[PDB]
Amino acid sequence: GSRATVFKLGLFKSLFLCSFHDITRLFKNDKTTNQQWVLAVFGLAEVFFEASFELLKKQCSFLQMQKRSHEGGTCAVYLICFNTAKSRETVRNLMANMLNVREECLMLQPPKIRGLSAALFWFKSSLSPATLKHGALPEWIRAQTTLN
Amino acid sequence: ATVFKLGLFKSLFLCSFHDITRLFKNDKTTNQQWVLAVFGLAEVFFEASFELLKKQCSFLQMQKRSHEGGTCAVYLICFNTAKSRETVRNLMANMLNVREECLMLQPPKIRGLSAALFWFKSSLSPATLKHGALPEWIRAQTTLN
Ligand SMILES: [Br-]
Ligand SMILES: [Br-]
Ligand SMILES: [Br-]
Ligand SMILES: [Br-]
Ligand SMILES: [Br-]
Ligand SMILES: [Br-]
Ligand SMILES: [Br-]
Ligand SMILES: [Br-]
Ligand SMILES: [Br-]
Ligand SMILES: [Br-]
Ligand SMILES: [Br-]
Ligand SMILES: [Br-]
Ligand SMILES: [Br-]
Repeated sequence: GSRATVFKLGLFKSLFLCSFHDITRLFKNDKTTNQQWVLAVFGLAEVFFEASFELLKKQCSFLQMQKRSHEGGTCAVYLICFNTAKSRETVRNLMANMLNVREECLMLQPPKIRGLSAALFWFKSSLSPATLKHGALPEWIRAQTTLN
Repeated sequence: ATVFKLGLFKSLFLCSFHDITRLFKNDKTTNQQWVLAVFGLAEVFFEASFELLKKQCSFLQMQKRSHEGGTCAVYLICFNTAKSRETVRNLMANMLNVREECLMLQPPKIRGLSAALFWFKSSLSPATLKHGALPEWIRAQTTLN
């Protein structure tokens, strides 16, 4: 359980300088499946962030990961494109176990696939040397960030 | 390649895997204490396994070494609950992101001075990862009575 709180949203915004709501859309039912997911994780240890990259690569067509932190806390964000569609219930169980964290430490919703500022969040992230990347960029990001 | 695994282990750790373990021929026999050797393991998984095993063990001692011939990590694990080789094999292959053929598992040789001293010597290295109190069979054979 535990979707999110004013405190988790507040920390995300203080670190990434934009709302978690501006890069995702809403799935109110925990059973609806989807290949693409946006994941935010608070209080994650570095060794598990790095191990998750190698493990997700084997079941994904695309993956982009980054992390930030300051005196108030830490937050890692993932754009995941699974080879097979999964529900929030399933992804929640997979990632809490994989990352060695409580479910309350996560926030999960599918991506906002229409909107230029939303597509530029990922394009900007792909320009950092620290970002971990795997696979070909999703067409919805490529199409909105190209043509002049 | 078992003949070559054994050779790599001795080359790196200075003694034979057979001299620090005893034999369990049946993969279903359960036991709390296990000795594990892993070949070709990545560093990030070695470190992550220390944090995950602490959660279900009363004692743990781990080491990892390498050279142009290859890499090997050795573990003395004391689980809270007794487990069979089948069960430990499945657990660790998945935890470490390696094929089961990359592991060697047997219970420890609990009687013999040279075998107890392998663990005592390992505990003196600053590189060794440790958790919990040393097993009584090691403490008793390596202390002046
Ligand atoms: Br969630
Ligand atoms: Br917000
Ligand atoms: Br919506
Ligand atoms: Br829904
Ligand atoms: Br929708
Ligand atoms: Br989508
Ligand atoms: Br935090
Ligand atoms: Br949308
Ligand atoms: Br549409
Ligand atoms: Br909009
Ligand atoms: Br921008
Ligand atoms: Br797409
Ligand atoms: Br074995």
